[PDB]
Amino acid sequence: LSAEDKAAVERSKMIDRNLREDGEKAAREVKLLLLGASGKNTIVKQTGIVETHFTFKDLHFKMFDVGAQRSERKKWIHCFEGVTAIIFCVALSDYDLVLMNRMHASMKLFDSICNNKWFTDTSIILFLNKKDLFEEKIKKSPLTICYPEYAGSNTYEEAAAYIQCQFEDLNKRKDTKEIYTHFTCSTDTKNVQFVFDAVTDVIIKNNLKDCGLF
Amino acid sequence: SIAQARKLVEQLKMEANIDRIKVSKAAADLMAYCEAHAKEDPLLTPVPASENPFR
Amino acid sequence: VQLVESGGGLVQPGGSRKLSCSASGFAFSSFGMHWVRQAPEKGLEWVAYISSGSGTIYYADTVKGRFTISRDDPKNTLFLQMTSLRSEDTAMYYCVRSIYYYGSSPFDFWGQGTTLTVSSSDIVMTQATSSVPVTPGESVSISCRSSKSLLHSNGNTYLYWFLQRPGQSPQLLIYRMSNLASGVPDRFSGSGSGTAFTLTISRLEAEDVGVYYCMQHLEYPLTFGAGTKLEL
Amino acid sequence: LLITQQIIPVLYCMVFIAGILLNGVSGWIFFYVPSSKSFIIYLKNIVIADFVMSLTFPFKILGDSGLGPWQLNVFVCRVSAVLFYVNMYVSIVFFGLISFDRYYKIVKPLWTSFIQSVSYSKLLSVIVWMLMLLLAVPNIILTNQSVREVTQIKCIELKSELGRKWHKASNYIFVAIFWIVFLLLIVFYTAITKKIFKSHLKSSRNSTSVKKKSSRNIFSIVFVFFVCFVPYHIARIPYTKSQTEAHYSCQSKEILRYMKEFTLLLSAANVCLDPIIYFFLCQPFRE
Amino acid sequence: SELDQLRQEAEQLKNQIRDARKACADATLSQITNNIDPVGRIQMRTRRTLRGHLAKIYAMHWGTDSRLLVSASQDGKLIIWDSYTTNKVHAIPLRSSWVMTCAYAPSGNYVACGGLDNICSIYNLKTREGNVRVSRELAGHTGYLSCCRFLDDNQIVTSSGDTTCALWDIETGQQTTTFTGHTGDVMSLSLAPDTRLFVSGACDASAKLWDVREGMCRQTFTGHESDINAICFFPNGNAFATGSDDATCRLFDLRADQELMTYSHDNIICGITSVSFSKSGRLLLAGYDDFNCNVWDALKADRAGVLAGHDNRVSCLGVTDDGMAVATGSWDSFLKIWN
Ligand SMILES: O=c1ccn([C@@H]2O[C@H](COP(=O)(O)CP(=O)(O)O)[C@@H](O)[C@H]2O)c(=S)[nH]1
Repeated sequence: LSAEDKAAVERSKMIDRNLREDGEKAAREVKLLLLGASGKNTIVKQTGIVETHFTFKDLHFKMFDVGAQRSERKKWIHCFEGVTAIIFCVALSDYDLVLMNRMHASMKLFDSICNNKWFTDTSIILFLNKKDLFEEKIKKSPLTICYPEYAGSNTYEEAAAYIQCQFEDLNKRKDTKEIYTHFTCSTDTKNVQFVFDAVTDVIIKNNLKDCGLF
Repeated sequence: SIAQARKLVEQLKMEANIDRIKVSKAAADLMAYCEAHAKEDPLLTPVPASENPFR
Repeated sequence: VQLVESGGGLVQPGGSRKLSCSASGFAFSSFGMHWVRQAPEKGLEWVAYISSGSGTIYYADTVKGRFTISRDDPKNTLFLQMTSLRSEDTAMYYCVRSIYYYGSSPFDFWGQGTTLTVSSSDIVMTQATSSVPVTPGESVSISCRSSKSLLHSNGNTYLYWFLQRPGQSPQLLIYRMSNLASGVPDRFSGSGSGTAFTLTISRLEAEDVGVYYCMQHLEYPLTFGAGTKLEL
Repeated sequence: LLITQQIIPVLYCMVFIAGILLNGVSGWIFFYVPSSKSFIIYLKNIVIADFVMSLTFPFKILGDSGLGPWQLNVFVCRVSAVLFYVNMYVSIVFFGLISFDRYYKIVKPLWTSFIQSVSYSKLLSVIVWMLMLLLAVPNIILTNQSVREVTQIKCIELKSELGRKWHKASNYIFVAIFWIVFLLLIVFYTAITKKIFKSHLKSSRNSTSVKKKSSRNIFSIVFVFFVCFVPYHIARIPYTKSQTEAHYSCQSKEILRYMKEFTLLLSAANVCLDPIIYFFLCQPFRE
Repeated sequence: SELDQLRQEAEQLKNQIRDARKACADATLSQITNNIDPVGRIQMRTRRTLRGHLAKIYAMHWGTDSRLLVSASQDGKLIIWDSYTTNKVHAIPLRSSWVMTCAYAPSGNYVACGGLDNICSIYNLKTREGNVRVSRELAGHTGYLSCCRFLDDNQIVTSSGDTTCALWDIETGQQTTTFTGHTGDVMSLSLAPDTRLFVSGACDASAKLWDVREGMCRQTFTGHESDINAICFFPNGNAFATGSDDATCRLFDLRADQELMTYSHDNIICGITSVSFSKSGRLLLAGYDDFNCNVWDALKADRAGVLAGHDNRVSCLGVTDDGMAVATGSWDSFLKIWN
C-alpha cells in the first residue's frame, strides 16, 4: 500500500469508530408511536410527522405523531416495526355523534391496528379521555344508542367498565401482547408515570427474551 | 366532479390520438438490440480474472 | 481560510524555541499538517508530518531526535518543539494542510512564514533547468526527472507542482497527472510517463513569474528539487 | 469385584449412544447462528467440548470390558483421560461466563468498568483454552515414559517430577476452579431472580406466563448443575489421597474407586442433558 | 346530467383504445423468440460484503464512475463507499431518520434524501472547508416522498404520496411544474437516458408516461391487479418493467402501447421490491419478499438462476453503468456485490 492508501484506511477506521459510538449511544432510547381517531392535548403537550423528546427518571423518549399523514397506511406502517409500544387515545363521549358512529369507527381502527401482522408482540397503551364530560352527560342520554345489548345499571362506573371490557376483548391471539388501560387525569404527571411503568414492564420482558431464558 | 371528468375525457382522447406500431416490429427491434449488444455484457459472458476489479 | 505562524526570533546555540501556528476558517480536526522550511537562498526542505487522529508521525533524517511535533484540535493551534539548535537551522518555516481520501487534493493551502536566525534510501529529484527567460504570449515547457518510476500498481503517479511568486507563499497548481486544482486558470497542463514529467503553459501572463518546484509522494522521505526560475 | 466388569460399560454405551444421537445433530449451532459479540460463542464452544467428549467413550469401554491389547490401557492413561478432563473443565468455565453475561445484561448494575469488553470474547475463549491445555499438556508427552511389564494392575507409572506431585497439583487447581465458578453462578442467578420478582405483574395471563417460565428455567438450570456435578467433586480429593499413597487397606481403596467411577459416570452422563436445557431455549437456534 | 354523458364518452374512448391495442397485436415476442439459444446457468458469488449500517437499508444508488455508491438507512446515516477497497469516504448525518429514497448527482457534487418529513434535502460534497453541509431544503408536497432523481446539477424530480409528481429548481427553490392525474400514492420513478421523459407507477395499478417540457401525460397502461412498487427502463428507452404485489413482473412497450410479456411461477407467492436490467437487457433481476433474488430471461421468460444469501427481505438493487457488477441491499443491514 502507498501513503495515500494508508491514510485513506485511517480515515475509514475513524469513520467506523464514530459510527459505532453513535449506534451505541442511540441503542438505549424508548420509541413510542401515538395514534388516534380524539384530542392529543395533555398527552403530546401537557406538515409531516412531529418529533417530541423528553427525559423522565433517566430515560430518553421519542414520541412520533403521524396524524397529518393522510395516505395509505399499509405502505408506511412497516417502518415502525421496532417501536417499543403504542399509545392509543379514544374519545369517551363521541358515542352519540355521527361523523357512522364515531366510537364504532374508533373500535374498527383499534381492531385493524391490533390485528396487523407487524404488531404480534407490541404492547398497547389505552388512554380514555373526557371522563368528566362523559359523567356529566351520561344522565341526560342512555347508552342504548350505541350498544343496544347493555341491559345493566346506568351509572358512570358501570358504563366505563363495560366500555373497557368491549375494547379489551378485541385482541385475537392474546398470548404475546398485553393491553393496558387508564383513565386520563391532569395532576402529578400521572400520565407520564403510567407510560414509564408500561415501558419498564415491556423492557424487562424484552431483555428476558433476548438473553434466551424467558 | 365536472372538471375532473372533463380532464379525464381530454386525457383519454389525447391517449387515443397516438400512433402505434406492430408488436412484431417491436419484438424484432428488441431482439436485434439484445443480439447486437451481446459481446459487451460482463454478467452474461463471464470475464477473465485479469479484467475484474472484484477479485 | 487563513494560516498564521507565530514565534521565532534569535536563539543562541544550545537554546530552544517553540514555533506555533494558528488556523481559522475550516474544520481543523479533520486535516493532516506538515512542516516545510526554506533556506535563505536555497530550495524547500521537508521537516515533519502529523496526521488526523495523531496516529502517524514521520520525521526527517537531518532533524530526527531533536524535533517534536504535536497538535491541539480544540484550540486550532499547531506546535513544533525544537531543542539542541545548530547553525544549519537558519530558514523560514511554513505550515501546510493536507487531507487524504479517494479523489482529494493534498497540499492545497499554504501559510505565511516566520524567520528564525541562529548565530554561529532517499529518492533524488533532479531538474537542471533554471534562469530561463520568458516572453508574454509564448509557450514555455518545464522538465523534471526522478531516479525511480512513480507509476504504482494501482494506476497512480504521485508527483506535485508548486509556484513560488516573488515574496509570496507557494501555490499548488497540479496535484497529480492531468489534474488542475481550484483557482488555477485553464492554461497550465501537466503530462508525462514514468520518470519523464512536463508542465505546459500555453500563454504566460505577468503573474507567471517565479520559481517552480517538483515533489514526490511515493514513500516517506520527502524530497524536493532545486527550483527552476523564470524571469521576464 | 463385579461392578467394574459388568455394569459400568453398559451405562457408558447408553450415554455414548445418546450423546452421539443428540450432538451429531446439535452441531449445526456452529454455522446456523450468525457470528456476533453475544453469548452465542460460549454455546458454540460448549458444543465443541461436548462433541470432543463424545469420542473418549469407546476406548474406556474396551479398556474396562477386559478385551483388546494391553497397549490400549496405556493409550487411555496417556491421551484419552486427559482430553476428557480438559473438555469437562472448559465446559464448566463457559457455563460460568454465560451466567455472568446474563446477569450483566438483565440487571446492569456495574457496567462502568466493563465498557471496553465487546470484542474481548475471542481473547477470553483463547485464554481459557490455552490455560487448560498448558496445565494438561505435560501429561501426554511427559507421562508413562517407561511403561513396564511387572504388576500390570496399576496406572501410576510416573517417575520423579513430571509425575506424582504435579498430578496432585493439577487436580487441586482444577477442583478449586470448579468451586469458585459454582459460587459465582449461584450468586448471580439469585440476583437475577430477585430482580425478576420485583416487577408488579397482575390481571393477565401473559405476565404470569413470563414469570412462570423464567422461574422454572432458572431453577432447572441450577438444580441440574448441582446434581450432575457436585458428588464427583466431593469425592475426588480423597481419591487422589488414596491413589498417590496407600496408608490404608484394599477396601478403603476399593470403595473409593467404586464411588469415583459412579460419580464420574453421572458427571459424564450430564452431557446428554445440556442440549435440551441450554440450546433449546434460544430463539435464534430454532431457525 | 352531463356527468353521465362524460362517463359514457370516457368508456367509449377506453373501448376504442382497447380495440386499437387488440388490432395492433400481430404476433407474440414469445413466439418470435421461441427459436433462440437459452442462457445456460448463472452462478455469481459474493465478491464483496460491505458492513457498517445498524438498521434496515431502504435505498441505494450508483455513481457514474461505477466505483462510488451511496446508501440510505433508517438510523439517520448516509454513507458513500469505495466498492473496490471497501473504504468509507463520508458519513452524512441527516436531520430526520425516516428516509426512504436517495440519489447521487450525475456530476458527483451533490446528494439527496427524502422520506416521511415531506422535504427533499440536498447536500454539497466539495467545499473549501472539510465538511458536507446542507445546501437547500425543498418543501411543497403534502404527502411523503417515494422517489427522487436528478436531471442536472440544478434540477430535481420527485414523486409523492399525494398523487402528484413535481419538478423543482434548486437555485430558486420553487416548483416549476406539477404533474397531476393519478388516483393513489405514487411509489416509483425512472428517468430515460434522453432525460426528456419519465414514467411513474402508482397504487391504483396503472402506469403514466410524462413529458418534462410540455407537462402532460401521454399514455396509460393498465394490466396489473394490485399495487405497483418498482419501475426501471430498458437501456434503449423504448420499454420498462414493473413490480407488483401480485407476484408478477411485467414488460410494457412505448411504441406499441400494449403489454408484451409476463413473468410468473407457481412457487412465487410474494411481492416484488426492486427491478433492474443488465447492460444489454437480456437478464432481468427482481428482488422478492422471499429473502432472495431471481434472474429472469427477458426474451424467453425462463428462470436462469437464483442469487440467494440474504437473511431478510431485499429492498433495493442496481447494476453499474458498465455492467460489471450488481449490488443488493436488504433489511438485514448488509450490502453484497455479485459478479
Ligand atoms: O484432574 C485430572 C486428573 C488426572 N489427570 C490425568 O489423567 C490421566 C488418567 O488419570 P486417572 O483417570 O485418575 C487414572 P485411574 O485412576 O482411572 O486409573 C493421568 O495422566 C492423570 O494425571 C488429569 S489430566 N487431570
